[PDB]
Amino acid sequence: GIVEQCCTSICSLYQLENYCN
Amino acid sequence: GIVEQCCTSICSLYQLENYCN
Amino acid sequence: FVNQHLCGSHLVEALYLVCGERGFFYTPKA
Amino acid sequence: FVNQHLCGSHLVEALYLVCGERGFFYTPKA
Repeated sequence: GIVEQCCTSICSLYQLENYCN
Repeated sequence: GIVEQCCTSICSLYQLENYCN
Repeated sequence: FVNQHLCGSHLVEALYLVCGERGFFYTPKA
Repeated sequence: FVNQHLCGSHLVEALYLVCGERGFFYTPKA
């Protein structure tokens, strides 16, 4: 989930945009 | 939508919780 | 604190605080 | 500014800034 990918480890733009509508 | 209900007019807890998962 | 005009990042912050570990969705257009 | 550890309200703020008028969903558990 987003916390594991962006909080616990380093985030990326690719990952964040996966959560845009 | 949420902007019309909470930004353009006064928000409420009822409305906000409608957008919780 | 939710009974006021909440816009932009202020609205997103209120959702964050109110919804907590449930999370939320933010859809300004639809 | 997105290539770092983003937690809690900081993560939500980044989603807000990156997704813009598209909006986003924030699901910390799932």
